[PDB]
Amino acid sequence: GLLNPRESSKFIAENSRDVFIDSGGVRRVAELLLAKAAGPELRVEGWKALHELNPRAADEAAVNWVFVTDTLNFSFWSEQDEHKCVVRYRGKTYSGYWSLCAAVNRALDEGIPITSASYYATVTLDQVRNILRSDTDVSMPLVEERHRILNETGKILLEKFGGSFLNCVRESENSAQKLMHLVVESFPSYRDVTLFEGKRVSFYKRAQILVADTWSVLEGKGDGCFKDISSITMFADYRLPQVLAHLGALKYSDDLLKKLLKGEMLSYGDRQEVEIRGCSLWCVELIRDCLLELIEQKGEKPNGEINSILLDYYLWDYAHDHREDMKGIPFHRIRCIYY
Repeated sequence: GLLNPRESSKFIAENSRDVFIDSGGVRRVAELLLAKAAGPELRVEGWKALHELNPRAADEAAVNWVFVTDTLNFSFWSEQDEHKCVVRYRGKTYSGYWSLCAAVNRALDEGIPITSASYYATVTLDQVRNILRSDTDVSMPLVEERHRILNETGKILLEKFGGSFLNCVRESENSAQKLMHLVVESFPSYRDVTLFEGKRVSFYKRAQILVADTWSVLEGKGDGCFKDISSITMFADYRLPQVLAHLGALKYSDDLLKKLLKGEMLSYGDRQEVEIRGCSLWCVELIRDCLLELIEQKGEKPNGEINSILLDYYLWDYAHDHREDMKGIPFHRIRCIYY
């Protein structure tokens, strides 16, 4: 049945009708990343050093914070930029994914144990609305799905994993692939799989970002030392394709650009949606290959291994920091629990 995310993406990219990978753009992005390759933006330390809302500690508490944020890491876009969820934390203002992290830190600082499965297994919809409350008139999208997924995930964590995601990490035996599979097999909300040309393809956006963020919060050490961390792909969402299209690595058909410019909502597993996701994922694989070849050619000996995770982290931050520049090619619009 099931191709892994890397194999899925190659198959999708090779059979794509409406999304194209531009070799010139792949080269362009690789040359941009090469100039930043010595910076904190392309090292595991950047996950903490560049994002104040991320846990400082490499402890069980921090591992469970990553579990809860990645369990809810989906669908933060609003229809207009003037009209969106904002969460204030320690006198700073956050939107999109960061508004979720702000809301989690706000709850923990209030003494609400929102990162404990003993709490979120049975948290009510009322409680979740309060915890995720916006400081604007506009709510976070899909709060009912976030409530249901917290209950589902906390029940499984208590029953199968002693109420801590650190038990799942330890059972993975320093394998990123084993941790990815344990998560997808154990937690239904992580089953990010669909059809393409009658084959079962996988993306595992939330399961792979959970492994990457586990690696990051544990600083690639101890329980978070993953011998096969380079095997994790980019996290196929709506912001990464938008920044690859902006930088010229992805090209869209007229039918697809038409939908994007009008804000026509795509559905999970639509051919065009699967082509955007598969082409983005394969596109980062090619950028990473090109970057490593550029680094080999300059006779460089990087002080750390560059991988698809670190390219994703960089490009997602780039999307966040250059949102104004990217108006002309919108992100694709979808409401689903997978991303």
